[PDB]
Amino acid sequence: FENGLGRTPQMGWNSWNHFYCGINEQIIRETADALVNTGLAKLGYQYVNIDDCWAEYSRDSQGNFVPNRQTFPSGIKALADYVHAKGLKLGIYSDAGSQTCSNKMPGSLDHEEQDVKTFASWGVDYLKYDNCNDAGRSVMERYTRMSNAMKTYGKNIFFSLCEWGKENPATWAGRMGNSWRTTGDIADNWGSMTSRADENDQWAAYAGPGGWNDPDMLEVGNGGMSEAEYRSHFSIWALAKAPLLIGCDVRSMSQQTKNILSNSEVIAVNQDSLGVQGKKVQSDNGLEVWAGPLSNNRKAVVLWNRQSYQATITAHWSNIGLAGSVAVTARDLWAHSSFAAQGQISASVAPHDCKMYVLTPN
Ligand SMILES: OC[C@H]1O[C@@H](O)[C@H](O)[C@@H](O)[C@H]1O
Ligand SMILES: [Pt+2]
Repeated sequence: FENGLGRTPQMGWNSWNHFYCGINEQIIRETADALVNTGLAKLGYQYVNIDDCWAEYSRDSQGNFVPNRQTFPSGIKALADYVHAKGLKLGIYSDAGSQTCSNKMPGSLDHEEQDVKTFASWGVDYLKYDNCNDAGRSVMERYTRMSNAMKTYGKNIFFSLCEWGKENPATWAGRMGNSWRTTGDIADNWGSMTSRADENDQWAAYAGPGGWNDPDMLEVGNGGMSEAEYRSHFSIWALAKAPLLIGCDVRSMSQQTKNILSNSEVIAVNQDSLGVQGKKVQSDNGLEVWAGPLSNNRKAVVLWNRQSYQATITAHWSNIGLAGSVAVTARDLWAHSSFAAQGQISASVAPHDCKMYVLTPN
């Protein structure tokens, strides 16, 4: 999508993974405060995105969305002003259908232009567009309608498509938006997170500046996985140029949660100027190696132990894009230490944990 937005994957927060339909303006305002106070905003997490359940069940007499009078009494415009004053951006959610997936508010089908104009007037900076209640109309028709409305009335609004990988969006969504969900919903558990990563991985070649594969919102900090599993989750999402939308309650994070989300070296891989999605390059009995190119001839590498026991994983130069005769300085992103390497890197990796490195050629 050539709208000057999403030149790098979007970074922010989304209310769904932790709050689901139980969201309100107080939570959004406090979340904005938290992103700033915790230092996350400075690291790049700028989008404060509201998901489902923010509007009234019905539109007003003019056919416009109405912020939920119970949970968002102050309105979206006021909320956007609040967030903007904090140096952040505000995201909203709608659906390419008659109602959102929760069936608690309207969708924008046949109201695309009016809704985008409304969002723009409110100061909305991002739109996640779901796929429920399609009224028997095609994915391409419904999304094309909103794409057109956005390109004309919402030029400064990031466009996130959410149609769960139906019809292989990686092969066409880039001409319609800035990112597209490639899979069904992620859940806060190991099986879900790993399968989302695997499914998203097959579309690596289609990702690039302006159009990203979206393996869904981060579950880091929600309690369903271990610290090791979350470290791998964050590392892989970063390497895969996935959107980095925090999904936990950033107002009450543990130090462990903050440490994972706050690793600027890992974030830098996700935000790399080359904008290439890293992918799985080695997979031997659950011991995997994921890698991809970075700017200035560098490489990003993740050793991921998907087994239940401690194991040694070895990343071979030939599999990560380097000639065997290339000496480099390896940077362990989680240990925050540098060392010399050539030919390969071997390391003992903990169960479900990982090792992440950036290789800088000598
Ligand atoms: O109802 C809200 C819920 O709807 C689903 O369709 C999306 O995939 C989720 O990410 C979330 O937005
Ligand atoms: Pt299309």
